[PDB]
Amino acid sequence: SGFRKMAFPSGKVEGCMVQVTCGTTTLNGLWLDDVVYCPRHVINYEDLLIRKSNHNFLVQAGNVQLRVIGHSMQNCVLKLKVDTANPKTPKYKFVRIQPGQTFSVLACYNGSPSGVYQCAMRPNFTIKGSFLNGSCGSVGFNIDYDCVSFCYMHHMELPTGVHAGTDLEGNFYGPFVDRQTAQAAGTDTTITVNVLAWLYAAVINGDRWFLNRFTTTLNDFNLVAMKYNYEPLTQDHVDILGPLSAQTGIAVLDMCASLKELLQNGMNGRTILGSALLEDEFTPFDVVRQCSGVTF
Amino acid sequence: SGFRKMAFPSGKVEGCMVQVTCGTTTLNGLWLDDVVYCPRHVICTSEDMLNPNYEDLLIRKSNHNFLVQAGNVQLRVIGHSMQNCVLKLKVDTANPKTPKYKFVRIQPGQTFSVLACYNGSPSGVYQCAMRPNFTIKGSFLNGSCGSVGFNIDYDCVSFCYMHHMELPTGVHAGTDLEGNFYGPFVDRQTAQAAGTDTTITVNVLAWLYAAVINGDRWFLNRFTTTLNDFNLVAMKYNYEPLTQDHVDILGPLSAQTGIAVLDMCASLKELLQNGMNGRTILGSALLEDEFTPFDVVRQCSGVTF
Ligand SMILES: CNC(=O)CN1Cc2ccc(Cl)cc2[C@H](C(=O)Nc2cncc3cc(F)ccc23)C1
Ligand SMILES: CNC(=O)CN1Cc2ccc(Cl)cc2[C@H](C(=O)Nc2cncc3cc(F)ccc23)C1
Ligand SMILES: [Cl-]
Repeated sequence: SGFRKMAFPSGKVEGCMVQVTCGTTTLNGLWLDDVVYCPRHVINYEDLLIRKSNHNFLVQAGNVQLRVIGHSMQNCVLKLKVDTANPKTPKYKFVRIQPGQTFSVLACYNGSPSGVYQCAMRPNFTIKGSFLNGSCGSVGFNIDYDCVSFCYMHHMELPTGVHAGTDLEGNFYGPFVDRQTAQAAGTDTTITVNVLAWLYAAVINGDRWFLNRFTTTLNDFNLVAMKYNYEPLTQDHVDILGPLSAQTGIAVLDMCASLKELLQNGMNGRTILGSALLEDEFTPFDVVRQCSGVTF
Repeated sequence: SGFRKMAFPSGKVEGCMVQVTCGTTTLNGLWLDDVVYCPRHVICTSEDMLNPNYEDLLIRKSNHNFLVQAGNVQLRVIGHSMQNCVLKLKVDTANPKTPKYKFVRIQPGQTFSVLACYNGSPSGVYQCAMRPNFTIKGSFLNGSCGSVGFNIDYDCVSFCYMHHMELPTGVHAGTDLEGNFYGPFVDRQTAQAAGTDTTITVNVLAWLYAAVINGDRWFLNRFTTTLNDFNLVAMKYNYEPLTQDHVDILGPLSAQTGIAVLDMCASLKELLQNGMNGRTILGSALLEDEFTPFDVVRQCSGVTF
């Protein structure tokens, strides 16, 4: 029993974190094999990079200085070829995630991991992280059995306090750019498929006060979702919620009619899984995993 | 900016997790140097749990009855002893991944990270607090027994909790790494129930200071309170009494934000009276009590917004 915001064990990622210094700027890098990946803003980026030599980049792994033997840029990521392969390199992939998907973040400062938390890629492509100055280069990941799927690298904080970054190939999530200019997060929406998954988790944990005898249609429900700034629910989302629907005996449109009543009436002084708000940062897969015991 | 429930990086603890099997029971163990620490109820059957005599069950065991597995390698048990509710298995190999560590017993209100494990394999990490009623609101399934709670301030891991059981309300009970339970609980299947829980007042105040640091002041008021009057009101909402120790501990946060502890106590009094009125504090519609004053100083910036 119990339902917590759970991150993946971070150990496989801790062994890849390094400190990258270029002049006055110091941030984090990801050391995989003989390459260190870090935000290119550590340095017209091609014109600024052409003036740099390998020895201008100081890379530190624990108390050992790594020697940079080459450098190149791939989109908004700087790739530093080093003289030593990381012996702690895990099995890995670089994956680009979609809004609504969740991941773990290992927040780092000076190449030293300080904390781990779970978060989701918002529909507006920002993340509500917890980062201070020096956190740039911190990474987001998921674990699939023994393989680490790197999906995010931290680059910046927007004026509202939310965060923006890229996949490990340097492509930003969202209409953001890596430079000081007027940038703002778009109007955010609630991840509907995730709220439904969390209502199923509550039912599994013995919280059923919100269940009712009613059902609805995808058309009728999506009109309600549009009214309350909720993301549209698709047939794909309904199909993905299938296993949870069969485990609890509550049809997805049946659970949608419960969410509709929660949206139109509120919680009436009650809580669901210790929360007075409808949680949208647990995917259907996160719920199935936390209520089964999948290990890494 | 931002405020998240943050756990410590778990890597130093992952390298210590092993699987301990005794007959039909399989649970988790903590391998530090040449010793594996695990709940003593691994020697029990389900029948034994009603009124177990652990000394009588353990005397019938030999070293080779305990199967310890570290990854794909079987460790050889060369000795065993019981210390309170913990079984200590002497093994033939020291853990090369043993970090710098201490065993610390924590007080209610203190927070820690939990690395939930099954079959000696870590599945997840989350942050939680020792409730005033000595239980933890964890997320554990069958096979999680032996999972540990820890803090990693600086480079040393301070082990503070080992998971033993789930109470009928869904909350969890366990021990320090010396086998002493937190709470009036026993590793026996008897009528056991968590006492009435209360809110950790010093933690809610710390979290209100974190909101001020991050830029939010809507909840503040022009009033102050005496410490005793604050406690008379807070007790009515099931809040823990706030002591002079708690006020002293909140000193640094009070000086950083310029808001006296008793003035922050007046905002909390008002918040309890009025509710939030459709507003949130650090993305929450409830008053959070699982961030200590130390956690706030650690996570938040030194410059107030
Ligand atoms: C709010 N930041 C600023 O005014 C200065 N910034 C300008 C800037 C511009 C483009 C890019 Cl790609 C990065 C940056 C830098 C930046 O976003 N770094 C930070 C990242 N994450 C949390 C951060 C919390 C902070 F308190 C400060 C700075 C953070 C630095
Ligand atoms: C709820 N418990 C049971 O049905 C059986 N239990 C009885 C019992 C009694 C005393 C002691 Cl010290 C240990 C145990 C065992 C126990 O609590 N282990 C579990 C631990 N944590 C979460 C657990 C979730 C579960 F769903 C099952 C089992 C968990 C086994
Ligand atoms: Cl303590």
